Amino acid sequence: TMPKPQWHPPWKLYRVISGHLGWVRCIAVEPGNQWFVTGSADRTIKIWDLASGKLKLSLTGHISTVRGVIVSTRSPYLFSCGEDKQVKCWDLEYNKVIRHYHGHLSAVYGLDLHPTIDVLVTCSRDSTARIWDVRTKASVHTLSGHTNAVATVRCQAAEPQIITGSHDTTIRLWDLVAGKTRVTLTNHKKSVRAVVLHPRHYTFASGSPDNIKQWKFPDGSFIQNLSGHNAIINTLTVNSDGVLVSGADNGTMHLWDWRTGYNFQRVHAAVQPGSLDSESGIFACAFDQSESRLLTAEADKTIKVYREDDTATEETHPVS
Amino acid sequence: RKRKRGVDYNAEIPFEKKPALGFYDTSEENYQAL
Amino acid sequence: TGVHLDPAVKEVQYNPTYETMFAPEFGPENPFRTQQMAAPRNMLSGYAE
Amino acid sequence: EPPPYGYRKGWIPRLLEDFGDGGAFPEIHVAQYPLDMGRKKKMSNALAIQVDSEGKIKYDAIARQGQSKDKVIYSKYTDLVPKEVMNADDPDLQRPDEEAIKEITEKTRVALEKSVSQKVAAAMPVRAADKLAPAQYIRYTPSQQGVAFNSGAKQRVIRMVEMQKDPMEPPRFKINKKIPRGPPSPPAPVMHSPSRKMTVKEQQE
Amino acid sequence: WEDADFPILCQTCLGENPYIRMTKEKYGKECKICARPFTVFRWCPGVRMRFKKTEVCQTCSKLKNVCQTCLLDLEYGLPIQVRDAGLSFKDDMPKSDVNKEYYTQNMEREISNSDGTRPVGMLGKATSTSDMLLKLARTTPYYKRNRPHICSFWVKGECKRGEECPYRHEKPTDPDDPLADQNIKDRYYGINDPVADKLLKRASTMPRLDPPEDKTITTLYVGGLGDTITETDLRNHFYQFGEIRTITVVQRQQCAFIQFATRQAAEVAAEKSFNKLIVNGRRLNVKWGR
Amino acid sequence: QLSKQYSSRDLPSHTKIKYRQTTQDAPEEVRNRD
Amino acid sequence: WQPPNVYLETSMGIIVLELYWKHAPKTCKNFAELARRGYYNGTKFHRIIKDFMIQGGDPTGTGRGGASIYGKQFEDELHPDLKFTGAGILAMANAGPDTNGSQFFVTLAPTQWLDGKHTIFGRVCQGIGMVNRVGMVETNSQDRPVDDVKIIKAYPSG
Amino acid sequence: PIMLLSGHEGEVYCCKFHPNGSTLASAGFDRLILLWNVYGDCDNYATLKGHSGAVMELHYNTDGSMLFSASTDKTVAVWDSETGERVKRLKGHTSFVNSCYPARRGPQLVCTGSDDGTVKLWDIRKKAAIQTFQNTYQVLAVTFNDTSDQIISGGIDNDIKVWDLRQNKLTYTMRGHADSVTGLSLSSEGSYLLSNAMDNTVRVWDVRPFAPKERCVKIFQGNVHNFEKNLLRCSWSPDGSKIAAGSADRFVYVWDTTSRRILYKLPGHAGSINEVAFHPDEPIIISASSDKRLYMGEI
Amino acid sequence: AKTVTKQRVESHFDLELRAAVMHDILDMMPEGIKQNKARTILQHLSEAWRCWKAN
Repeated sequence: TMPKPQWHPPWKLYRVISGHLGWVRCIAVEPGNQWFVTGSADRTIKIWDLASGKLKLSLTGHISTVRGVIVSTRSPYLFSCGEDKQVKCWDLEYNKVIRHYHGHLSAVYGLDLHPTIDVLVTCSRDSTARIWDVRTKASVHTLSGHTNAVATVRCQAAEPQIITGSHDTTIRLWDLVAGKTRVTLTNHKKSVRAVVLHPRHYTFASGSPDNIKQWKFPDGSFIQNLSGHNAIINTLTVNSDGVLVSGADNGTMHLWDWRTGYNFQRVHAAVQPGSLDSESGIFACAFDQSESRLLTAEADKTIKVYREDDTATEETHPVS
Repeated sequence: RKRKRGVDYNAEIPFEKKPALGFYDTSEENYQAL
Repeated sequence: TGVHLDPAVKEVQYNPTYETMFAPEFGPENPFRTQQMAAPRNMLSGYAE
Repeated sequence: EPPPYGYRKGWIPRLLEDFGDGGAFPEIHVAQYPLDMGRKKKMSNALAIQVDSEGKIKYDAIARQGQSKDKVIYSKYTDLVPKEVMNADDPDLQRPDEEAIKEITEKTRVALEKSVSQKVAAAMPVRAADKLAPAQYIRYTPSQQGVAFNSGAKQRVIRMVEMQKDPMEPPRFKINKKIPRGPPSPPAPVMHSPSRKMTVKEQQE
Repeated sequence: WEDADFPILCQTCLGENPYIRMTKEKYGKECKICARPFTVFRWCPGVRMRFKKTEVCQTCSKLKNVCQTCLLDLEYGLPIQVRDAGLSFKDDMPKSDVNKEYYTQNMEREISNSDGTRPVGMLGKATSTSDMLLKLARTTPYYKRNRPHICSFWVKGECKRGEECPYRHEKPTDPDDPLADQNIKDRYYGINDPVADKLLKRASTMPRLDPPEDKTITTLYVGGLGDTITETDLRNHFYQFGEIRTITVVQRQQCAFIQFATRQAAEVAAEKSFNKLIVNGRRLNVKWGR
Repeated sequence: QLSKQYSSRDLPSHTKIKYRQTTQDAPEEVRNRD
Repeated sequence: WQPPNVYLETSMGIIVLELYWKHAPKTCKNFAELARRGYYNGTKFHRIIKDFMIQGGDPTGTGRGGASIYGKQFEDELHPDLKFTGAGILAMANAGPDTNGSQFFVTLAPTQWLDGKHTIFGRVCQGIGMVNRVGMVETNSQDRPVDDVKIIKAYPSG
Repeated sequence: PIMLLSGHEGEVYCCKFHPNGSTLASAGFDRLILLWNVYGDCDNYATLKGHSGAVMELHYNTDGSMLFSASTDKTVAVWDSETGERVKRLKGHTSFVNSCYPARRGPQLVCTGSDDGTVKLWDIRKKAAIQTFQNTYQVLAVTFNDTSDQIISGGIDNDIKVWDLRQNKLTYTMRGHADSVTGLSLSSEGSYLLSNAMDNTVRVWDVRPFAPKERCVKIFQGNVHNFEKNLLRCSWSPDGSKIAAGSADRFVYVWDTTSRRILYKLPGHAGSINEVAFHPDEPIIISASSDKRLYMGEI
Repeated sequence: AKTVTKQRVESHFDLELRAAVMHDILDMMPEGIKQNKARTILQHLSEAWRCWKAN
């Protein structure tokens, strides 16, 4: 078996925000932890306060579904990416788009920012990713080689610097400078829509309807499985304390232990009043910066906030 | 005679990919005519 | 034997001695190589520096 | 078998059976072909049947077809097995120390931005044309050596100078040519878990 | 676009002075084969010789292993067809437009992954220089290649430029000659180039040792032996090449008669030695005895 | 094979990157904060 | 001390070579002492000439290494009638007379050229088809072939 | 490490150390004199200016307090390493002054070899000439004798010449070099003197009160000349143990006083090496080459 | 790679909607192994929409 998993307390829902007019597809938190930002399929970008849950501001520039937002830690910039094939840079001292990155040939499914250099990486449905230069809007590399839409991309400072998962069920680890794939991982049988990197362990995990898998950098050596969540998995998100959240597309959300891979909670939330029951689904989840709150962006146009439960103990909720 | 891609069929193997070689000798193999 | 350098290795960060730098290679030279395949070549027809 | 050492005189081994367990007779003025020896064979296509450092048959070769050794190729069963890395402690897995990260960042920044600069200087197109670099000197060792060539010197020294570009000159060549895209890379091996069965009833469903 | 460090050229075509001065032009012209733009290098061959120019891509060169302007092979130096035949090669480079542009694109992508050191493909798997190739090879630099053209004016009388007539003011060659019209494209592809056929006929008329009728004629006559050779030396000529059965070193005629143990061994030895078994500097004549 | 075509939208624009200043939220402060 | 068949089970196949001390006592003793010494483990083939030679046994793997049992190197023990007329003639090659060290050669065909410059010191009594296979393998332009083929086990006869 | 230095626009002809072993001076075609710090990252602090011609030879004093530098423009210059500023412009040379040498441990006095046909003796304070031995022709290198009373010079006529400062006649003429001598350097023995000459041979001599009358001591092979005929210079080690030479062959030649063996022919350069500098303290080597940069080898 | 302007808003919405549907289940909740008929589930999608519109 295994040593026995660490005990983590369970999480309870405590807030439900509802102001969007279409599915909510992406969510992100500011560096300084005061507000978060959601992008939805009603083509707006709303900016909410993280303490009160009040809505501060609504930015409307896109022409279709906003499928990714991110907030840069080095500059007052928010980068958004839509299904209109366009990638935008909003400057948050005037709240206006100042820069737009052109060249993708179909909807852009996701986007990440490099933590030290000033580049962008975007993945799209033309089955390529691109490395953009933040400052001159010039595409410095087109990472090509997948054979179907590129569902997700994550980038890091260490090496390899870019991990993409795509719908042709493959993961690739790329080098940023050379611009070509070092490793191709074909263990999954179904589309890889979720990838996450451990904050402090040089390992990463990749989610698919088969099962989540863990891999070990820099050449992606298999480590273990995490099975039990049989659902189209849209997100993975890891805490610094080894909690791993796996959000599915039928609404169900499992919480796991990262190290031993032990699923310690299963949340099955409820749909907003006027919703059908075929419209429960999680599209994005994000931990707070204090790693205390867990925000989720759902297919019933709500944002649900979970906080940890403080009044439970190893004997109230034992570890099987 | 003015057609750019026509003879791309009857003169030459249109875009030839020769099979990869592995652990065996394919040299002596040859095939019959019709 | 003492420290010799790989003759094909040209990027050498160690200060080589006379014998440690130009030690001769043992063996026969392959009789199958034309003048072109025998000379030291960076380019297709010759080294150029 | 092979006659004794010093008493192997007189006999000239023509069929390798005369080799016993094998061996060439250096004192025998015949070309010894012991156990398939000596005879240059036809050039066959079969690539080198390599064998690992323990005597195993490295079939990694046929998947690695025509590729560097930078490629990491997972093609063995042992790549699927769960490694027991249920350890919170091992210093095997901890990110590189931030100093090495600083080195990688500087190097990447350099290469990245220089390629940026060329790609954007393309988007200048009104090139603030700088002067042509000073004439370079290159020393050239031909492969063909012969006193009758190069008038008897085994080197030539050449002065590179780059020709002026006429400012008022339109592009010269047609850029837009279309062709189908090349073959991809050698297909990677599909490392799945074994398939399970679908009953007739499920396919009915 | 290609981008090079220097040309890659025959020593004949590179010139005579050890010190040459050459100009580069980036993206200067279009390869007559690869059809894509190249960097074009131009040098003055010698005193009163035409400026020559690299006329084929660096990839179109490395592929077939030739000199970017002289077009002759790099090691031996014969027309591309002759070298191909002597290496028994079968070069499958496409001909039609789309197939050829596609083949060029992928061959270039794969040659990008090289070391820039030796030709790609069978040109490494065919470097076994056959004695026919070595025998046809040029010996000293045929530097008549670099003199200027024929002055249409001075052929009609008109080259009133004095002595500066931009072309050799000599007699124009009769256009009936096969050595007149050899288009660049064919000379690169090796399809019906007249110089190749003339050189091949020359190589067919060149002396090589003849084979006998009877299998039992396993005595081989080597003529022109001289009395500086030993029976053990004739052995060392025909000892490891197979087996020799007997050796008669005829000193009353300065010849030798080698009885072998394998017909193919002696045949290979003597044919490979035909007039060219140069041991102690003697032109021996290898033939099958009576 | 680089074109000399060009675009109205590829002119230089916003050529300096703003960096997050001392009080806005610089990576130093967020590195500190509780 | 003349080990009859020195077994060098390479990765790519088994081998055992018979050295004639009566013709080559010095190099037979040297090679036996090396094979029993186990120093040959790790020696990558430093030259492979297709249908000509396989030469390895270099503690550098480049060709500027190698040492003998009497120091750095010693002289050659010539034979009048022993030659390289056929494959497998095990003769330590040298870049100059009286300087033959650790480097080992194995003929693959008649090598009447190496006669007089390398002392034919035996023949490989095990693994000649394997010798042919290693001789067919594709090599780089420096005869250090693309395959890092090494000996697994180096030892002499009992 | 290899520690290659760059920042010079044209050939560097002369590179030498502080006699402290603290700072580095190099100079050449670019008509100015660059300075560096030998330790740390081998970094550049100062640049001396003024010399209109090429700096053909820079020379320290034996403490390191003022700098001498022979220029192509008919002039020598002494400067203040304290400041870098000119104190004296030794003019009056009627042609190309290539070589300069400040008297060591004697009164402050300078011998300069030039392309005029004279060797010139100068006092720094008077702004006037002391003595001048017009033999016939160009003198290409000049060094004193540790008594500061003979002066040695090497030019085109291959017979190394030495003048007595008091009788002012050709004191000592030595012979045996087949072609023009290009460099003299007297070891810190005060006795053994080293001579490079492009005939491909280097020689060792010894100026003493009594010498065997034919003092051609040791001979080494290896140096090269070619169509360049660049000026080739040699040096002893601080110990008189190793001789370092450069040549137009891109090979730093390091030999020994003892066994005259080739301890080194080191590659690494791109153009001819014109001057090798030994550290007065360390086993540190600095190569000035015509490839417009320098090397800092450690042995 | 032309932008999405004002005449291509509807046609593009439908492009991306049915690309999404084809990703969604007809390749990630299958086990109609043989041929998952996704070209016919898309027909059901269009007809469900017309039926919505007709009430």
